[PDB]
Amino acid sequence: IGDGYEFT
Amino acid sequence: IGDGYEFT
Amino acid sequence: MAIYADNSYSIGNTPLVRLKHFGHNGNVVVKIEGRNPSYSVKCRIGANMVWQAEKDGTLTKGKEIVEPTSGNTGIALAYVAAARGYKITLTMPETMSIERKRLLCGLGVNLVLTEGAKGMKGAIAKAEEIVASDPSRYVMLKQFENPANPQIHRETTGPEIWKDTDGKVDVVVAGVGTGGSITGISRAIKLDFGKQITSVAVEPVESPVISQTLAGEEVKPGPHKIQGIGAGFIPKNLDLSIIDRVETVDSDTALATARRLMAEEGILAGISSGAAVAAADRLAKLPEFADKLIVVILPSSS
Amino acid sequence: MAIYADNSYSIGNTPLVRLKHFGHNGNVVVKIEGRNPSYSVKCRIGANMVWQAEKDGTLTKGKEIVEPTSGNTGIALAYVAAARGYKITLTMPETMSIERKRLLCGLGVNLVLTEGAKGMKGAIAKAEEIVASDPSRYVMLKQFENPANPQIHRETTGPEIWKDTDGKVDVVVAGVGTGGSITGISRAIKLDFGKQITSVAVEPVESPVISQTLAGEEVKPGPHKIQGIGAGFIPKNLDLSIIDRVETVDSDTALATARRLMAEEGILAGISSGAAVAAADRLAKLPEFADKLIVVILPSSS
Repeated sequence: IGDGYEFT
Repeated sequence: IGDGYEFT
Repeated sequence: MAIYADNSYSIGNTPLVRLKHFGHNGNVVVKIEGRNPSYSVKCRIGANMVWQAEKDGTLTKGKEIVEPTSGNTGIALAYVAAARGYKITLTMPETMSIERKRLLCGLGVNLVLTEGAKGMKGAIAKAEEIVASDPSRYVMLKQFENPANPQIHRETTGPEIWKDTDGKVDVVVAGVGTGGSITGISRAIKLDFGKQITSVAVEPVESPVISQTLAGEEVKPGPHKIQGIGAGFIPKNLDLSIIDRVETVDSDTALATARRLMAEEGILAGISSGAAVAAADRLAKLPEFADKLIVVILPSSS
Repeated sequence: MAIYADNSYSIGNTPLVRLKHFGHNGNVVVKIEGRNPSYSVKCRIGANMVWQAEKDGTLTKGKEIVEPTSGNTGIALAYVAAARGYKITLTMPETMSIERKRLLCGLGVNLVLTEGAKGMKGAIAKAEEIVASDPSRYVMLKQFENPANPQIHRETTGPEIWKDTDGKVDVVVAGVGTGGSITGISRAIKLDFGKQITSVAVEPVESPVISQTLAGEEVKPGPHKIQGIGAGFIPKNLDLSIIDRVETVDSDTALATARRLMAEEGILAGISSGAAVAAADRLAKLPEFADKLIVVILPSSS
């Protein structure tokens, strides 16, 4: 992904 | 190299 | 003559390396997807989604690629778009790394940055708006659901693993982002070569949506630090039916493991690589997996 | 079974890609040394210098590697040292990139940073001091003069090129830093396979010490921006005898060319890659080289 709906 | 005796 | 017509064709044939400070007597082997154009696994799906759009006529000279991606997919599409001569627009939050913005700009991307408060939803929304404004002009490849994603894994990634291990691979561990890697790999090894390996999905303990779903519990996503994985939903490109086991890993351990790969194994892998190895190591140290060859996807480089 | 015992063995087998916006009808092909452990050509000499020191008994369990390197050699040695379980000290000026310091620290290097005003001379000096303080403990691999440098190029890099082109390679263009690449490659193709190709060294117009020497002029080095090349001297690992031609390239053009590789070819190469291509393009557009297959080393990634 890189970010689906999360991350950092 | 990265620098022998030059660069930047 | 082994020359590639363009950089898109040069994907894959990534190496297997044995870990010396993980697992039991070298039962843990890593597949270094860092050794690829654009320095990640996403090079494969970037190449194949474009190739497929070309074959089926959805992508022609003149039409533009649009995709919402905060991560390596954007980089992959940028490289391929440059290699094959397409314009490309990428949407993501203003809240990105300046290095990624600059490298993406360097690669010839028309960058469209959406509100950081609105997150990836804002970036999907905007991408959808852009395509909607001129449907004849713009094509969204839709990485989360496009079958050309797991297909490339079934055609290349998996067969590489089969070949490299003389079919002795017993377990494949892979973090899930789009789900394409685990999907395609599992389909190749189990369906095409016909070996009943154990397919292990990895996801953050912070956002264990696969685990919660399979347990019949309420799905409760959360933020985490392991880039590439933990979408907060089950992607259409994740084939639940081929998943044998789901391991959760925490951000800190994934990070510690990534650092250990570097310092102890001399391998430059990203945090999600750390996650994959942490999970593999856990299983590798169960007697039940002591005599199993465990292959771990390292999705990207540091 | 195609599994590597450690990350050091995984060097090379880098791809050839045809350029579409350089040369004449695809007579220019690039060898992407970015597709390597540690993201550069130096992975090869890093591996082989260590391997050789092991075979000849200069490097054993307990002894430490020391080397002065401002560039990719340090990164390469760090990776291999981690992969093979050696301590390593690297010396360079305090005037380095924080990313390199951090990545080198991440890799387990004992970093020793010398005065920036004193430059690389200060870093050689300090490295020499450290070895002198305990000669039984420390081993300097000496990248500029160690034969294991060009040897690895003669054994791997060159044969890969021969193989990939069915021996149809006519010209090899490579920037000179240590000189090992051009040396080893040329020796393989000309001596071992016996084809009389044209070996083209590239160096900065800002510091054209090879050109000046061959012209019988006074050697007049200068600073430049193309990292990896232009030492300001002729290295012992540069075999003048196999060099057919020397092309000079300026910093700005090398940089513009690197950017064009990215934006037009979808190839992520460093400034020295730009230099190599700029030089190759020049020759590729002379009628005399119109029907020659030109192979260009892209030493590193962006």
